Amino acid sequence: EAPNQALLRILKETEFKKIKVLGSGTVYKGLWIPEGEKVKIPVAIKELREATSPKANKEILDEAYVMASVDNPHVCRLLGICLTSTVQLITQLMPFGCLLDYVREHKDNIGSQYLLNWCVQIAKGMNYLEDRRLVHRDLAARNVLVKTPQHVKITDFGLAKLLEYHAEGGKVPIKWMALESILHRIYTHQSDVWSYGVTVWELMTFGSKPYDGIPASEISSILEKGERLPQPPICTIDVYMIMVKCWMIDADSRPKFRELIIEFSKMARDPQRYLVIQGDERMEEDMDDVVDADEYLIP
Ligand SMILES: */C=C\C(=O)Nc1ccccn1
Repeated sequence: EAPNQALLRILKETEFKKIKVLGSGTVYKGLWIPEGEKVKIPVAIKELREATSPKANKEILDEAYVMASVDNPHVCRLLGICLTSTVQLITQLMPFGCLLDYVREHKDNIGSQYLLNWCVQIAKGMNYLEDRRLVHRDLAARNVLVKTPQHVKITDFGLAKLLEYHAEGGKVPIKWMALESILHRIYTHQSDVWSYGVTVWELMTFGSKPYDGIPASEISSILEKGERLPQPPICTIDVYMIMVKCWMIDADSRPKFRELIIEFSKMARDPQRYLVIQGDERMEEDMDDVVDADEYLIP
């Protein structure tokens, strides 16, 4: 194995203004102003529910380890941590929130070019995690964030593992998981391919809930019997046949992210041929030195 020469950047609490809450685990939107640099970087800041929980701190630093270890345009990178009473994670602000909330809010304005372009960008992000021997284990629309409508990134490395992997319980999302994941707590790049299939299905159904109202104890059995999620209305058989390939029992019979990139990107060249949508053709404070995390490099 190669050595992980990732830099973990420690930040002074004075270097960022929390600006607003985004969630409650609690998450703030903020500005980061690196020491005498004359730039302001919109950031997301996360800290613990209870400061002095040793179990909680092990968790967030594991998240930090992984996020420090990734540099790809379709993956969230750690900017730094702050070692206050409550440890603060600092990442790139994704202003438009999670892609699940986004498809739901904007279903009447989302066209095929966007949907297929997302499918590609997620396939690229996941393919990069695979290059880096990394297994996400919690890929879902809820865990893909929207920097712009044209640009999404994979997030929430809370469950992510460097290198099969054999786990041991914990509240885990059954409806996104490969069969071999539910049965034998096995996880691979190919089990992430399954979750990718469910993620694409989330998008193509404009955020609808998989196996809606079916309790998760049943799921194992249903999939054994041969059942899968339905063809979404907008989906040509071309797009749906791709999703179905992600839900094969033989993990190695499933497609590879590098292939999914290729297949979705061919379809993105002629989007109205692959996704049929009603009327598809139709579809900040006083801060001067602001710069997106993506243009802010340090050696
Ligand atoms: C891409 C880093 C990231 O996860 N940012 C983030 C998280 C939550 C809300 C907004 N932005």
